[PDB]
Amino acid sequence: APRSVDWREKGYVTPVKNQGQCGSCWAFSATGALEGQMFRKTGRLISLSEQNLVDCSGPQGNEGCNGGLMDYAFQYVQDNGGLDSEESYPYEATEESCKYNPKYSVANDTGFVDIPKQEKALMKAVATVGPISVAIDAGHESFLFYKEGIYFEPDCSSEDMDHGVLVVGYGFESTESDNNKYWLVKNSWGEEWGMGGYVKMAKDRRNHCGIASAASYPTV
Amino acid sequence: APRSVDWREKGYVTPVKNQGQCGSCWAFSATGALEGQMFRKTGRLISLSEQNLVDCSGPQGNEGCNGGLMDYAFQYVQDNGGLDSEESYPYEATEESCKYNPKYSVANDTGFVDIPKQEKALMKAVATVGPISVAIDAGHESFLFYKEGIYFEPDCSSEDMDHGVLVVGYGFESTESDNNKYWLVKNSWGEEWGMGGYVKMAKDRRNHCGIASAASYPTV
Ligand SMILES: [Zn+2]
Ligand SMILES: [Zn+2]
Repeated sequence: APRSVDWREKGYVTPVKNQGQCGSCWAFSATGALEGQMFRKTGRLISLSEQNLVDCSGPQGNEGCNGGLMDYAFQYVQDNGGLDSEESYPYEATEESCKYNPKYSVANDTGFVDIPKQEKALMKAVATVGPISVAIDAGHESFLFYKEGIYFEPDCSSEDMDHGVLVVGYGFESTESDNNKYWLVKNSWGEEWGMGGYVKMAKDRRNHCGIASAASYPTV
Repeated sequence: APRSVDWREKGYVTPVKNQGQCGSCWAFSATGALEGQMFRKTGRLISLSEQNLVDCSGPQGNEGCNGGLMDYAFQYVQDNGGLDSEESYPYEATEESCKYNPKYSVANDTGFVDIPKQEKALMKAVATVGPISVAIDAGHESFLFYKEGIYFEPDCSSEDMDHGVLVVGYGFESTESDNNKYWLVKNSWGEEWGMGGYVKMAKDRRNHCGIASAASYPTV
């Protein structure tokens, strides 16, 4: 793969969103990956509905504001024959009755691919596919108050990662000699969190925060 | 006990602080309780050093930015014969070598009292003692993005509560007919979090978030 990738430069990535008081990060992660693949397919960047996922993907295994998996959301889009735009089906940060309307569907997928649990494999996927849905351990104040630089947390778990996010690239920091590699990660905690809503996560440091352990992307 | 208590009105409580990128909430919880008891004793409200706790209370069982217990901090203050002011020993949000200086000690304790694991018992303690150190489950985005009203999270755990905070009172909301009781809780996530750095937590709803399960106060 190349030494540094950033899909935001290529137009694959919508501005940062905010999940608010709802455990819906899986939905934001899934729409981010699907936004990337739809852009690759059509050349149109269109913001997708997390609320559509929160409301409607119960049958595939998701639980609205009480958690879910990106794969289950990709499975729902396949089963459902579509997904509504953010504009047509806006974000409410609470689970409600399904209101999917096929007239406003702007996205499709035919399934998903799970990536092998290795940072080498994640890197090849990020390089060649686009933004990748991943789950991380986000449960430390070091992450809550992250501002800049490469995030490294010596208590980070690589098991049962709670928080769905989006890898949009990777790179390295020139000015630091050791441990200088990072994943470029889009969060769903608003623009005011972290670096404009982004975090540089430690890369190739024993799968820090479990970042490569639950990585996947939708097929469109 | 009375129907509503708020120790902030009585002068027991310093302004809200920010723990930053460090798992030191136990230290903020402990200084808050000790600030309350010292004020009761002397009539002087003095901000106490969390950094002093982070740096120096290893021998009593604490682990700096990787966690700790309020009881271990109360034990350290007893063993150490004092605790420095915030001003003399400022907050750095990282563990460093102990720099305690007895010339700047402004607080003392002779131990601590653990409260029985019941909200009835917590209420009697808050009513008659002052601000009470407690641990809660803070590990949901519903808490991260809490803004106002009574916080209630149907997935909240009452086991292994991670996050040390300070109960400064309790009350009830008039305009709501059911589930209207709350604990008034000081956090250490800055003034910009929650309601000026405070949260109203559901009270008498089956020990929501484990709030009564690890409650204590220092004896001064
Ligand atoms: Zn999350
Ligand atoms: Zn905490």
